[PDB]
Amino acid sequence: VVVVGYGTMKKSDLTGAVSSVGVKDIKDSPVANIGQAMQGKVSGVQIIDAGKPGDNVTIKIRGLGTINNSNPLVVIDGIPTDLGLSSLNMADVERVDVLKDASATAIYGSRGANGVVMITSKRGAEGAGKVTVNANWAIQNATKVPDMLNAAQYAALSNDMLSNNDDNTNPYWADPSSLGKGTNWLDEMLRTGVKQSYSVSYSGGTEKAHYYVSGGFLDQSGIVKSVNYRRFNFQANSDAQVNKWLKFTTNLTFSTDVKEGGTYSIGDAMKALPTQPVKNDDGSWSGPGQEAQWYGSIRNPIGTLHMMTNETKGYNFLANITGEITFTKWLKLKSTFGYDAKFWFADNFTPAYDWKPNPVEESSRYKSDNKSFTYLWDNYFVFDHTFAKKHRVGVMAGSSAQWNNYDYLNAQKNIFMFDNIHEMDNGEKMYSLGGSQSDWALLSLMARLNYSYEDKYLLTATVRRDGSSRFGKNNRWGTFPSVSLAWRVSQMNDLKLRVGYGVTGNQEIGNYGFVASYNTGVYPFGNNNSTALVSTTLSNPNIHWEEVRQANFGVDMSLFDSRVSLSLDAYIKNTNDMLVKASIPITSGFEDTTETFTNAGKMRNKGVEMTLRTINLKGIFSWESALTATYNKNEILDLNSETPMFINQIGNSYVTMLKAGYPINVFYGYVTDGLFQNWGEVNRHATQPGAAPGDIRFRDLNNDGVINDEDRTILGNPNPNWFFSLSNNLSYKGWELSVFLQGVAGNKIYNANNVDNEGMAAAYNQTTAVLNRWTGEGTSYSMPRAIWGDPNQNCRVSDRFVENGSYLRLKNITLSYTLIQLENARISFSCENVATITRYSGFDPEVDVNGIDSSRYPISRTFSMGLNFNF
Amino acid sequence: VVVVGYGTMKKSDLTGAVSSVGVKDIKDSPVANIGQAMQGKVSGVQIIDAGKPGDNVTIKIRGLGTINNSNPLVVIDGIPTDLGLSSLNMADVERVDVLKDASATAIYGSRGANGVVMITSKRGAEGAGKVTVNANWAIQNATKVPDMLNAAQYAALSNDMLSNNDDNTNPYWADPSSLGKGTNWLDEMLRTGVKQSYSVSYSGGTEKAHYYVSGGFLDQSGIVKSVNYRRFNFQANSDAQVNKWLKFTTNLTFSTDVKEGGTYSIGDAMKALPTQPVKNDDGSWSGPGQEAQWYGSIRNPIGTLHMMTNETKGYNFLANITGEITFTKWLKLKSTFGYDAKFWFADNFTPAYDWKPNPVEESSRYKSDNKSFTYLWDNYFVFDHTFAKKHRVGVMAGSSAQWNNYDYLNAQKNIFMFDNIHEMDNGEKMYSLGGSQSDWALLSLMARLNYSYEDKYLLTATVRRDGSSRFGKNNRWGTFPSVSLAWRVSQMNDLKLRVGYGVTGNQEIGNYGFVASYNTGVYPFGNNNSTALVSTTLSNPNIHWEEVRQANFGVDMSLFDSRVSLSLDAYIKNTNDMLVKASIPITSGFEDTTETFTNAGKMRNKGVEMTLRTINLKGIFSWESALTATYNKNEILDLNSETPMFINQIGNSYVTMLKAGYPINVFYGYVTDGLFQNWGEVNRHATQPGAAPGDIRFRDLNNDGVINDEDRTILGNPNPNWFFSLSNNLSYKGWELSVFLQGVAGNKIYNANNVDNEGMAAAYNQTTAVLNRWTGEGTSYSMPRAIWGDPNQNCRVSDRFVENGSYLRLKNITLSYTLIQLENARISFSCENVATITRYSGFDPEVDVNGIDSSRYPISRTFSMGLNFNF
Repeated sequence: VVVVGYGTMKKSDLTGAVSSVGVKDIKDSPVANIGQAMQGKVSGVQIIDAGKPGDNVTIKIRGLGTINNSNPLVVIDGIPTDLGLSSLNMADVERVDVLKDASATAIYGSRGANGVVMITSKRGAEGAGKVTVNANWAIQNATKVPDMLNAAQYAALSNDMLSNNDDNTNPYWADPSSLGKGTNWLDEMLRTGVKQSYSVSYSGGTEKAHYYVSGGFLDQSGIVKSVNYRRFNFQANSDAQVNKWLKFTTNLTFSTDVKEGGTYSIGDAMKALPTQPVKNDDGSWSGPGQEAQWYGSIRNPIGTLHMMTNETKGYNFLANITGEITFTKWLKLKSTFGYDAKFWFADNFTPAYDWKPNPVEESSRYKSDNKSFTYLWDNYFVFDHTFAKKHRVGVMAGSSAQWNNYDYLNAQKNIFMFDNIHEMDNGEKMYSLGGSQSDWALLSLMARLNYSYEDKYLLTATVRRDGSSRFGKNNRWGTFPSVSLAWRVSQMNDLKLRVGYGVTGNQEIGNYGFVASYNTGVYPFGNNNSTALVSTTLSNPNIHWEEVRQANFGVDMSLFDSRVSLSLDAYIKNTNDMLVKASIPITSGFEDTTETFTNAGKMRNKGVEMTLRTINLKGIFSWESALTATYNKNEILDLNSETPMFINQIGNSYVTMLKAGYPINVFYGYVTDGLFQNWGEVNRHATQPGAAPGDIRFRDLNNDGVINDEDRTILGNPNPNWFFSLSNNLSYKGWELSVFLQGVAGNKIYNANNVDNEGMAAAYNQTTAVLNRWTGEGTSYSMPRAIWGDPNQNCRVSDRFVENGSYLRLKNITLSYTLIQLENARISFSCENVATITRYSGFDPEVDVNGIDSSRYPISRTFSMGLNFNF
Repeated sequence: VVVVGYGTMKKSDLTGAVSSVGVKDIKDSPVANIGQAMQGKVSGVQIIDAGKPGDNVTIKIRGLGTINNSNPLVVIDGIPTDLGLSSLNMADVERVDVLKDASATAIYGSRGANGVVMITSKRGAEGAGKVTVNANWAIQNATKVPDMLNAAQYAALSNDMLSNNDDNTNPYWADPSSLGKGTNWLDEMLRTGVKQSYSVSYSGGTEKAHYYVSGGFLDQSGIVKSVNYRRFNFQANSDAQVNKWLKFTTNLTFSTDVKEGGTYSIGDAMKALPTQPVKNDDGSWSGPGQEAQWYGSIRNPIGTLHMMTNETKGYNFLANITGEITFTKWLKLKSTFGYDAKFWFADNFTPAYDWKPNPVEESSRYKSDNKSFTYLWDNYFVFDHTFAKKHRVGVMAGSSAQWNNYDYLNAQKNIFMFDNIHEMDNGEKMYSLGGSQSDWALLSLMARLNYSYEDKYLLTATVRRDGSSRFGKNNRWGTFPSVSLAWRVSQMNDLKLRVGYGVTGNQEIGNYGFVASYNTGVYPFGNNNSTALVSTTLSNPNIHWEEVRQANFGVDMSLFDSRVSLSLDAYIKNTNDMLVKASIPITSGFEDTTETFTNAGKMRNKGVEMTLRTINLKGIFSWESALTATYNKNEILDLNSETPMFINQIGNSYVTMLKAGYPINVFYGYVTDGLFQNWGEVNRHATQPGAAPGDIRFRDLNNDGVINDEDRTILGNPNPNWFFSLSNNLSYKGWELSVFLQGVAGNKIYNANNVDNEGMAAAYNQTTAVLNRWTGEGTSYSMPRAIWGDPNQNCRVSDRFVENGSYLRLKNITLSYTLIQLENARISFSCENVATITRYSGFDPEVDVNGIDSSRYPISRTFSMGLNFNF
């Protein structure tokens, strides 16, 4: 069975698009959190990894919905919470269910617009008690590392750059070959990480009672020099039947985590000169020389990493108590109470040290505290009866309530005298101090009806009325109806058609968005000053949710004597009342620069999803496979404006651009043609400031003869079009082998790291791609010359830094064998990210949503061995 | 059965002094916390109430042991914690056991020197499930309120005082009778409190599993105008038998509390003049006039109470997981892990207001955070076998470990502009900021042996080795052996004799007591200054625990066909290695003013305890009774000094005094003889500065003719000698009546409130006892005259302010009757502190340990009605 919110339903009776992940999938994954364990295992959901331990992945369902927060809703044991997925132990997760179509997400009303993720924990089973012990060890190494120049090559490049600009060169760098090799910062900054995990739990069952107690421990070290992560978990579940008409359920969760790490930056490491030794002759940390144009101004990364310490602690508590009263055979009442408390603490300390480029003469300590409490209370009725042995009617109706509180505080001191003893009482000079508070509330009413007719025609209807404090006084309440249909053709072995339609909403618009902002002012009287309030950012009492309408069609098929399955889904999603920039009339007394928003935007998404599974080979050898494909298309309809929006500034210009009729986050820049070879080509070409031979030539889109801002166009679409995956499973006498494939094609990636690593206009270490630069006529046709300051602006926004993002990756290969009194015993060996096929030149093709790569944490490759016991 | 630590034992097999409180006692108590519910119910334990909601009572076992922290040790479900008793729900407490003699407290070693309190929670029972619902409502009112003068009487007193000192009087107070009555501050400051409590729980049982889930809510309002207290509780217990040789136990506890209250003071209320109206004609708060000698300088208490707000929140988490492995039939292994986390938060805010005596022109906010985490891990073996069907041997041995961490932080800001919006971001001026950290650890080894011989001779031996980080490097480890004997004469129906002897220790000496303190200094060089450290309070690497030796004798009897019981206990307790002030030689480079301590003090305590129970009447009427008596004597042997120690300064002099050969905290002051009647008596009496007719005459202890400091002696002993109580219970056809008596006699109380309320030397409101003062020759013989400034120092430390502390109180009278499908239903009516018989003149005879009363929270009288359901 599957969970669809406020109840359970069979898979065969589902009238919407519901996808589930079983225990058999998440059983030997070497990943830490559950988020990385379901990447590519489900259709219609895109998951992007992060890499840093303790972080969470990014989940997007059926493409981007708005230009605002579009993250889905996470529900844990019926409690909608904001807890991160990295804080949940994977060893005690039963199954994960994802709701995509509006026919199933309408039950949540004002929150189920971007999809709902359901997580269910394990429970005890009837019979004798069981004890399960698990362990795992792993090592991690970086996948791909860019190649940088050595001391001699950098010296030659610097000499060429300074000679081309008619500037004095380094007196002792006239013989680059004598310098040698130098120091590699990337090799010293990276190491091999070690990950170990342990878990133990026991469970039992009885016809009237059940119990389950778990607990685990995890320790992980990052691939960089100083990052650590620890996590402790504990969970207890219970279920008792007090009498015939009473029943109780209890779920408790507790977890802690500790995060460490120094001050580091990948960009600074990639820009550190290879001619500088790590340490001086006396052991002190080195630094750049006095001449900025010869040594740069990059502070030593290793010193900052090994001298600065950052720490963070967190504590999380989750509770859930559920009751149930049985009045008659066909009537039940259910009550549920939820609790959730979180705490955060931060601690930073920067010792005072005389750094060569910029010394630090003031040691400081930073601390911060955080709290948050969330409550829930749900009450609803359950009805189920059969009429004339054919008609089945199921009606559920009730209410819900939820509110939250938040607070924080931070401070800082200085001096501290001795570095070893740096408690808060040691310092004397206070630096900063502040805090605030926020809260919100929500109320709702729900009603759902289910109908069946001879197992040949199913009809479901749902209506929900929601009211939140985030909305204005004029749009406090709203209604989100829904309806779906499903019938079977059989009553080619089976066939089923599903049609649905519903309306949902999104309320992630922040808090206190209907209140203007005032700044304190004074008005001089004859001899006294009186404080006055000046209004700014006028109130908007018409702010409400964002409307989303969706239509879905589904087909279910079974072929070859119920051996293979097929699933086809086509959806059209429309977004209305999107928040966009508003227009402020001059007669209103305010200026247009005020940041006021209104519900006027629109967006449209559509695509097709596919799923196919085959189980062909049987007998001694068992072979299974699963093919998943997904297509999506994005389009922006209106933005309530006549001018495009420019965001995501890189360098001194904006990269992305938003315009009606085009996909989101599309690039916008110049187009490169070639390289100048002589003055004759420059003279007869269109005018261009700072033109010289060996520079990049830009095309003239408009026939005006002048290269200017108007010569820009769309470069590429960061949103991919095709998502695909493939899995295989073999089994023969205990031995089993699993191979998983995953890849994404149809997107472009903007490499922002190459802006400074290929510009050759500053004292930054370059990559190996600058060796074949333009040093004369006919020497090269793609790589320009080296010049200090870049008068021609060869590093501007153009198609030079745009690369294909399509890739195919071998995700996981796992081989395990099944073996004092014991019941079960298995040993597993697995690997992650064994190989990758792509044309991208960088750390990893996996980038963020808008396709911009700028000093991201590298993705590692993991080799692990497992172990599993069972008493 | 009873719990004695790391196991259980039958009551009949106990070889030491162990007392227990059953469920039948704590079943209808209207008190909030468990501490107030066991006052006088147990012999050898003294409990003093507090009165303020959310506070904890003071517990002392068999008299004071040291001049330092002598509070006992609290153990909850085998976890030694510092959690207050007010944070525990009384509805789910099974029984409370107290260990007194050293023969039973030696198992805890370095912590069981002042007694151990054991608290056990309820657990599920085999059979069908049960549901229990409880409710209670109550009201509270002050018991006794002192009587103060009115406007006319105060005006007359002020006129007399100013005329006797030859000073100008109030021009418009020449006719006191025209003033009227005035305002009573005590009547306005006090109200009637309301207390309500609810609880609900369910439990079940199975031959292999058990469970128990509880939860409650409590709200209480104090008798003063603005004090509130709320508490939420939740607890879940489980016990499962996975297989034949495995077993697990789990206990979880969670609780929160919120405390409020303004700025108030009983002393200021009792000193406010009755001629000042509460508010002015325009509604603003009133205040004292410009003339200090006519109106005083007492700020308005009502305004401070209603304008200043203080808030405090707390969160507590307690966990306990226990395992057990059975190797053979006569061998078992047990493991236990304990967790404990606490959080505190504070919030204060004082609005700026122009108070008449001292205006406040700066509004400030104060915040504070607290954390504390404690861990435990115990592992020990259990052996039990029978030899030759007669000899029974039980051996237990193992280890233990425990450590703790602590941290805190606080800050403050000012201005805040608007009072309504006072978030931390509003303020601009930082005021203060600080924090610190502390920790400790402990390790131990344990071993206990039990022997039996034909149920006629029992021998028990126990040895424990402890090591803590609080001790010096020279006394890291120690040993605490023990031994006891017991045999039965029968093998007058039964007879049993118990003899025991053991050595325990106390380690409540603080943290980092072996580390000297340094202060930063500078030393001027030729042109620069270098920081230097100056040593102070030299290190003491010889600091260790405090040794206590105790011998106990016990007799158990049964008379009249096992109808009545009797218990006699005699104990002698000696204290060694007590921490006292040390002597610093001049050659050591330090002064005598340094606060250094060493183990040199001694103390001795002894007494007799009695217990008697009768169940005489049977049949339709059931009558039961219990008589408890206790005698104790205290004595101080040595203090490693030749001069008495003076502490507890009141006014401008010290009251208490410590000296060898005398009890602790004994008073020390002058002795009053009478009142001067004429100048002839003054002239022929011993010299006395500021002598005048109508003043108090002090006796001359030494025949020197001069009244000076040497004319002081011991006034009284605050430590009582006799503790007694009596209880009765009736039952007839559901109806039951219970009457409980309790009283303490043999102690003196020093009334520090009368120092300012009877001195008549300042602008303070006086009590009604000043009406019959000395206004002429022969007018009075006890009450002196009224004079401004008190030249004779009539309010000095003497026997004038010493009153008898003996009292007898009617504690509780409870009447309850035993009555839709239901199983049980009862309605209960109860009262608390119905009447009190005493000669003390004050709020209540219940005072602190040293017998000093100074502006304490009044003790209220409670009337309550109960209700109990059972499904």
